[PDB]
Amino acid sequence: TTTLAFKFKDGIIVAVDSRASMGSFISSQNVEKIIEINKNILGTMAGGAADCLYWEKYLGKIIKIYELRNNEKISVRAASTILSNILYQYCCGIILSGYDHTGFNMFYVDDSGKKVEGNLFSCGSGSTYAYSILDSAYDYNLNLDQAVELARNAIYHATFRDGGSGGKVRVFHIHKNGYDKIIEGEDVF
Amino acid sequence: TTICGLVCQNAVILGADTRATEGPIVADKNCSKLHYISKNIWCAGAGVAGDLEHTTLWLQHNVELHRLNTNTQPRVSMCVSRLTQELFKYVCAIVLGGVDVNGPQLYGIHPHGSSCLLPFTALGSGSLNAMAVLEAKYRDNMTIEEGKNLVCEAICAGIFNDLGSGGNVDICVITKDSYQHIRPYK
Amino acid sequence: GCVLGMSGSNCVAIACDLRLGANTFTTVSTKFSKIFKMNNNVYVGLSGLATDIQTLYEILRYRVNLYEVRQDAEMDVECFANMLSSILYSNRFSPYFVNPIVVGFKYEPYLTAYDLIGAKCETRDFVVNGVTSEQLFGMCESLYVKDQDENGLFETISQCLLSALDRDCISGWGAEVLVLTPEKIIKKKLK
Amino acid sequence: PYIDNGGTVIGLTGKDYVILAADTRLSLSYSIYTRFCPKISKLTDKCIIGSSGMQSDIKTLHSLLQKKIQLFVLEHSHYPDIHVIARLLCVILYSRRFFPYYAFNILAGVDEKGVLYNYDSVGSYCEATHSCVGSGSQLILPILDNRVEQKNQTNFNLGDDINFVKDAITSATERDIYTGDKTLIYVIDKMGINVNTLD
Amino acid sequence: TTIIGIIYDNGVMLACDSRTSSGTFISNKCSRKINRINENLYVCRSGASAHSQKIIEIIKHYCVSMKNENRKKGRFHEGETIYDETTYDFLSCALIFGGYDKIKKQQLYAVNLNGSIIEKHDFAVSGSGSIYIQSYLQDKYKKFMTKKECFNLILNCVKYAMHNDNSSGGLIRIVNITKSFVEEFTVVNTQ
Amino acid sequence: TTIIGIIYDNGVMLACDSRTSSGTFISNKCSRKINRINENLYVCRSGASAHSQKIIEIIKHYCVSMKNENRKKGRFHEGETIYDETTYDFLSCALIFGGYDKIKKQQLYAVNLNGSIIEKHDFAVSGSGSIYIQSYLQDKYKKFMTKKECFNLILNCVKYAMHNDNSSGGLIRIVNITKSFVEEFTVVNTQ
Amino acid sequence: DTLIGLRGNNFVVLAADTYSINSIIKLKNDDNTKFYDIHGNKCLLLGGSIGDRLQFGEFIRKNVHLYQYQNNTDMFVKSFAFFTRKNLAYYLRRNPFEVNCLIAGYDKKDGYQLYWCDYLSNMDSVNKGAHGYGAYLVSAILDKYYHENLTVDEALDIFKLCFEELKKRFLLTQINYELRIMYDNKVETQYVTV
Amino acid sequence: DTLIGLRGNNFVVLAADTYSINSIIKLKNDDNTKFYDIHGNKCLLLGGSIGDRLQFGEFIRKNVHLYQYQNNTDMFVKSFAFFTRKNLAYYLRRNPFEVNCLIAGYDKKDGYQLYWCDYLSNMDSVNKGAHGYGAYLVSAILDKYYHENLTVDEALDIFKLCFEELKKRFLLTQINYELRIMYDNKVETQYVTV
Amino acid sequence: VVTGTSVIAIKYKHGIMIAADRKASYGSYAKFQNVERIFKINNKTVMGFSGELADAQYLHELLTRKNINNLDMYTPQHYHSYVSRVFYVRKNPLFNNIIIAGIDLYIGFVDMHGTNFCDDYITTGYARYFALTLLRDHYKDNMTEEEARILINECLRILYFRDATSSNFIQIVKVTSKGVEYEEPYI
Amino acid sequence: SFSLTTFSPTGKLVQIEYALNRVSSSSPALGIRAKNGVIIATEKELIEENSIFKIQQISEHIGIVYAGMPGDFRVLLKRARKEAIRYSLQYGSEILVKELVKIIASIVQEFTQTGGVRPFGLSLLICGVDVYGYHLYQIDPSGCYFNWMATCVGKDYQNNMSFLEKRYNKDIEIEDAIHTAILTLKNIEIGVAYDNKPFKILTQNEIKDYLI
Ligand SMILES: */C(=C\S(C)(=O)=O)[C@H](Cc1c[nH]c2ccccc12)NC(=O)[C@H](CC(C)C)NC(=O)[C@H](Cc1c[nH]c2ccccc12)NC(=O)CN1CCOCC1
Repeated sequence: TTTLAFKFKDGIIVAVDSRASMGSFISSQNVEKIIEINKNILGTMAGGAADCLYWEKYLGKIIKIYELRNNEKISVRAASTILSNILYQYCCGIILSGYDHTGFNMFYVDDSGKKVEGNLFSCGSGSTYAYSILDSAYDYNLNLDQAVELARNAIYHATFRDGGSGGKVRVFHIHKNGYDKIIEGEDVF
Repeated sequence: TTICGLVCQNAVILGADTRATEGPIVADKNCSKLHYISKNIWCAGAGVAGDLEHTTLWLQHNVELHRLNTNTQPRVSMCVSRLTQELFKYVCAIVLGGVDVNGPQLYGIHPHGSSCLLPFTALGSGSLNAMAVLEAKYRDNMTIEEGKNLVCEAICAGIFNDLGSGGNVDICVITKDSYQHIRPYK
Repeated sequence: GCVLGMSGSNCVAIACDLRLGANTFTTVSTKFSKIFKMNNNVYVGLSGLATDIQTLYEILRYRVNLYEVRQDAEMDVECFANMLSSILYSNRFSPYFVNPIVVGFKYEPYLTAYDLIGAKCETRDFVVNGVTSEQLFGMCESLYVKDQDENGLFETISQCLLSALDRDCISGWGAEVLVLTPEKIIKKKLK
Repeated sequence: PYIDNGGTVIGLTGKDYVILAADTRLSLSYSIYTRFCPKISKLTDKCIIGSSGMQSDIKTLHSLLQKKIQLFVLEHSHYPDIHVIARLLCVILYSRRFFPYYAFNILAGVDEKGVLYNYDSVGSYCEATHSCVGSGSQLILPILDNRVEQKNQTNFNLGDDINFVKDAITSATERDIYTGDKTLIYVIDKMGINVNTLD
Repeated sequence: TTIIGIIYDNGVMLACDSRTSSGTFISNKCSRKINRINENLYVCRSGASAHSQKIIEIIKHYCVSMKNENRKKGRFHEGETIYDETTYDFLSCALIFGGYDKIKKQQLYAVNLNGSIIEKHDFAVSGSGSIYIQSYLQDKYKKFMTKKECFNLILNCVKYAMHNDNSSGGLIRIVNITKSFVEEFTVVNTQ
Repeated sequence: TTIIGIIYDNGVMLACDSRTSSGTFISNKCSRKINRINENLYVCRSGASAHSQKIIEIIKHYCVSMKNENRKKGRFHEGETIYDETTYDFLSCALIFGGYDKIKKQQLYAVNLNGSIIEKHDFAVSGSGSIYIQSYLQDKYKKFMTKKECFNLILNCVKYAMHNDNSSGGLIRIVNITKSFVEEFTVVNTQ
Repeated sequence: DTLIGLRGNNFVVLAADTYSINSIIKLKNDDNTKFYDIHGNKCLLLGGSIGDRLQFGEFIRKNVHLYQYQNNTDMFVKSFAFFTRKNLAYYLRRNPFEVNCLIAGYDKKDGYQLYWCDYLSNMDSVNKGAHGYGAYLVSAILDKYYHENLTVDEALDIFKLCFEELKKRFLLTQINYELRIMYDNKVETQYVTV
Repeated sequence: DTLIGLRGNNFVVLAADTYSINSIIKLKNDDNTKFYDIHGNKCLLLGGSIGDRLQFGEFIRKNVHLYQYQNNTDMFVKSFAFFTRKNLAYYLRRNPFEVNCLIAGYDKKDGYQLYWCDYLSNMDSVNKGAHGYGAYLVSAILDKYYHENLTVDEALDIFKLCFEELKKRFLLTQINYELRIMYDNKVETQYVTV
Repeated sequence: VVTGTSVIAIKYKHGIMIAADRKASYGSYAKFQNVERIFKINNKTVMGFSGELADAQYLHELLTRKNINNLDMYTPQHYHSYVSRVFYVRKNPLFNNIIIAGIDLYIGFVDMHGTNFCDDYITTGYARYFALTLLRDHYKDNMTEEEARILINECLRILYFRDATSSNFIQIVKVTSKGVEYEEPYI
Repeated sequence: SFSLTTFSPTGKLVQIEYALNRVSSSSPALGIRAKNGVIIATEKELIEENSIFKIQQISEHIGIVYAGMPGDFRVLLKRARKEAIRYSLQYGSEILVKELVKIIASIVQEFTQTGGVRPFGLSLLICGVDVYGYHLYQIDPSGCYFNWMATCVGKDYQNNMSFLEKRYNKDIEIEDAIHTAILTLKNIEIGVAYDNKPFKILTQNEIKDYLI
């Protein structure tokens, strides 16, 4: 697949290809890879669909009981670290995104259980391609107009250049509150 | 691929399936597993189609050319020597029925090149499924009409009973005087 | 690799994907064109590995031009096709894969499809070698009507393409569809 | 520990219904076992399920999930939503990923409009407008693509739709060797779940 | 499967059962494992059918080349040695040389996978079913037996070998290589 | 190597040759392949020596536990079945149960690599040298034989098996499990 | 290790890397000449192993210089690409050289031409292309910022993009990139290009 | 990927790389924190895979912070090295982590200390050491220009040597190298160090 | 490693035939020319195995020990489902193609994987090719005993000649309303 | 080796001219090309002559006659047939008669040039059929294959070369062409490729069928 995330001024944002092909054949393009956990944090799966879905739901549980336990919202580094601590036992890499600090933190947890913090992670097969656009076209923080065009753009080139990912676009700017939601079909013009 | 052929009271009668397959999906609704090596001798190969079209071409022309080069009708056993020698040099079974100075001879030819004269024969996936019905009802010196109905029966059984075999049938009565083909036995 | 060949009342149609992606299906190219013209009434659509495609169409270019000049008649499709089967069979190794499709009037339309060893199917109707072939036989088996005008047959073959390309990751952009009649040839690009 | 069989079970959500058809024929590598096998099971209520993997895993998996829906409904006095069913499936399946079930699987249900869950062997479940699995899937999906969806060019009358299913499968027997000539076809209109032995 | 041979009071008496089981499923039952390399000498064979049959034809035409190049019929020892040197050059078959020769009226050579020993005052047995009969037959052995008496030993030893060896065949053929002229024998079956 | 057993007019008569060839070199010649699991029943064994001997001791003490837990001597069928279920659980040996039982005065069980069949009106033979004698012995068979008469069959069949099987031993031991009381027999050798 | 080429009506420009790693773990040998000027107006950008691209590059160099010293006409660049095609493909699958190549050239009729080719003898005419592991990086840029009608120098800014991109996020590759620049009259190198 | 550490009477200084390659072909992730300050006066420089050095580094971090929150005394750095020794070695040969480490620290008796260790639990006290493929490069410099009595800053010039060396002739590694600098009072980072 | 190449079973309204030969080849060659592969779990139920022997007697003792506790009575269906459940437990194994059959009438097959099903006629092992299709050819419901047994005898006739490993003589069982009958006679 | 033929001062190859003289010195055969068929004939005691005809079947279509040395005809006919077969293996269809005439012409060429061999001693006629039409090509020893509506090859054909035209006047039908052939030719042999592609020699009884 193909997942993208980066933080401009107004928040962290999340973008993705909805295609989910089992081999050369396409099982589905309706598939949703973006998942919410805590009301403010969310993650994107990349790689295998079943294991990634499992670990996301599992994360939702552990986070949920924690959130019930302290009666509050946990910091994003926590939710990263739990997967870093469980995955190391064994899958598929993932990206996390959320708000605890005045800036939204971003993370990326490898199937190796490697954890990484940073500003513009991307993953999935086509990661490299948008991943060029992310500094050639985003060396620094910008605007929501600039950003939704940016992610829609970088996803489009990760859609054209990679046969392993495509389908619909689905960008999700995150407000300090929760998040927004946007979905698109083909946009070659 | 079933291929069943059987001797009658004066003529070999060959019959065969007509459906190529790539292994999973079928890759043809029809094919020719009853090649005509000569007017009074045919081959019915089973196996890889490629190797079959090859050696049957080379065989047909070795036999037609040799017939041009000599008086005698290319008596059936020479085809068997040529084919078996070719396969021996090295994947495709064959079943060949011809009629000549001897009897209506019929042969079966294994992928390693082994030859055997046979009263009745089958090869391919359907072979088992054809050996079942074929052997049960066989009798030497059947009326050729009995060949006409039987060989279609054993073919239909070796069709319905395999995933790898199916489609329309075709049958022919290789009389020494003449082949009598029909494109769809079904 | 993705190739089609519908047949018509007074026509034949041939089509393809135009992508020649590399390993992990990254699209290294989108203008690649497997269809070729060996003759005004004879076409071949190659598929499978692209190296073997250019080498093969190249050798046909050779031996067919050689025969047409050596013997004045434009080559009949049965000749080009049986000879083609003869060509691949000499060595499996030469094409690690290739799946030729041969098409054209002979003015009865002639549609045949070789296997990479030279196994061959001389069909009376459509045949569809290609990496996306299952989707092809799947759509075209039921969509097909015996005989049609070149445009309805065009939208037909186009619906088999438009359908198949969206199920396969390796299927290309575009469509080099190529309806033809003995006196005319109509290529088009569909998106 | 896995054998391939072609249960070619397909799902298809109508505007007020869901339709689940499957060839009945069982087969070894190239030989037919039974001419007639149940490749589809009925989940206890308003939903049903199909699969096409090896038959031991089909049967034991349907058994298990049936035991779970029956236990759940008896413990909670409440017939499960379709979602808890498919979700439970992701659960059961992933719980054994290190030694996976070979049964790729399909769910069809109604929420009260056929909510659906086709998916991979390890529970990577998805909803869909339509579904196919078994060796007959890759062939039929384009036929199902166009008849209903028109992404590059009224689609669910019950008659027209059962027709699309019919022609799709009947064509599928032709191009595929594993697909069998017989078919069951279920129809989960909100009243109840019809069965058809059309072939 | 089984191939056997015991010399009666004068000549050889060879035997075999036909089955030609193929892949642990019988394919060409009632074949002819025993052979006419010539009237003077017959050559039982077992192992792979293809390699054996080709080798059989090959030694045949060497035998005829030798047969007419010198008008005397070739000694069977030479048939043995040419089969020795031939199969030496992989190819694989095991086999039994019996026959009449004015030089040595009755012998019985036995070629292994590669190299060939004799048994002038003995018997030769080979194949999967051999192993049952090596011990049984080498008990009943006595050199005085006439064909009426040794026909029994051949017949029975075949029957026991066939009883408890799955590869071993049904109908059996035997040849009574008489010291004198013609030596013919007809197919027969028991159980 | 060889282990055999034929029931005479009443009781069993088991036999074996000792050699215990080790790595195709004889190591412990004149051992004792036949065993006393008990006076009522004796148990020939062949295969790997170690696995067999351990299994032998194990079934021994089950036999004695059963022997005293119920003062009647254990039926040999039960010795057979416990060896069945035991070796089922890799471990590997083949073996022969003979003995006397008031329930069934003479039987002869035969355990394969894993699962065990009987031969009430027959004989049991096993080992590398078995295969020579299956056919020879199953000819000479008749149920009427007394020990004076069947002692010969045992003796000879051992001698033939030992003749033409390299693993097969020299000195041989036999037991005449008489229907009545004691059944002893002494080591003996021929060739 | 990264190779890049870009055609337009005003230009063919072949940017490419200069490094040459003895050991894959380290770029011990530097400033290597990946290019091979094979024509008055056709350069060849080879890649992979240094020994394959050297043997093969010198080889093609000779067969073309021979062909031109022979017949009066210069080798038309598509004939050059296809000849390299036949040569690279000539090897049985057991033997082809591990050599990624960008033919680039000029024509008296067809003007500027570009041919992307592969270790396998796969080849196509394109408006831009890349080789090495870096193909994945620059291509989303080269696709993105491409003008079909662009002046050559803003393309040179596009290679500045590509390069600063490969530095930041790849096998870091900071040293200056030579790049022959086609013109109606001549090629025009820039070894200093950073 | 390259790790370096150097002890003297006036200093322990752990220079190290900041890159972190997702794919071995590319350093897609940057500025990583290889160091782990585990003590008031003992840093741990881990390397290899990011996930092993992270799990293990956090692990050792906790066992030491636990040990110190427990007994009054701080963990003496050799006890720290040996404890890391026992932990890394605890794994059966089937399981040890792929983790190269440089313990470095200060002592109330033994003053500055340094412990070079390996993926295999091999370990020794040394005056200088290195990890990664770059070990082969800087070590001939570190050996060469070393003063046993040197002031800390000329050592910092020695790491400038080592670094400009690894840039020129290795997996090019230009980005700034963080490096904790021991003092009698405290550690002293320099993320800006290029 | 003893193996039994084939078993078949067929039914008609007045009862259900089920037969096999008694050979038990110990690899390349026959060991037990008189093995008993058909086995009687219940007065209205039997199991017939065609694979490796030891596993078959194992499952034999298992099904019996499983039975005596329940000896309404254990139905052939419950016996079959217990059987398949055992194979599939073992799998995650035993080599057989055991079929359960008995009584209205019930035949069920089980492949080695615990794959299993139910049909009017079931054949097992080498028979499937060399008998089943033929027995698929002439099978009809309400065959009388003469029709049915002459039919299975035609099938075993084709089989002994085509199967590589068969015995000349057939242990045979028919289940009737009166009770299961294991015919002694062999052919 | 050595081309035994070499050029004259006068420019001619004398040897091939000799072979021309031998063909001229050898036995007659006719060819006539009906609008809907082609007929070729020739003037052919212990000897059972029934085995011996100058006529020969190269394919179901093509048939030939030589004039010169019979063994030379034998080997040319052999290579020729092996070429019709080599072609029908190389492609899926029957050889065009013109193509086979070209390959025979090259085979005849080589020996006329290639070292160490005596040039072929005979002319050839090659009636045939193709999708183009019913054909008749004579092949010269030089390699000079040539189209003919009719032809002659053997002794005393100077006067005899000019009887053949009359069938084209109004006898283009085969049955009337027969008289043109035999009466021009006035033992004997006749092979005819008719409206059907296959050709077959007329028996002496059918030779008496036209003798009346
Ligand atoms: C018998 C099947 S079987 C399992 O019983 O032996 C048939 C015999 C057959 C099929 N067609 C003809 C024509 C004339 C004579 C005999 C014929 N053979 C097969 O089913 C093949 C299966 C092999 C593995 C046993 N099928 C094939 O070989 C494929 C045929 C094919 C593929 N694409 C096509 C397009 C049009 C027409 C036919 C085809 N092709 C391959 O298997 C590819 N191979 C791979 C290795 O060998 C050479 C090419």
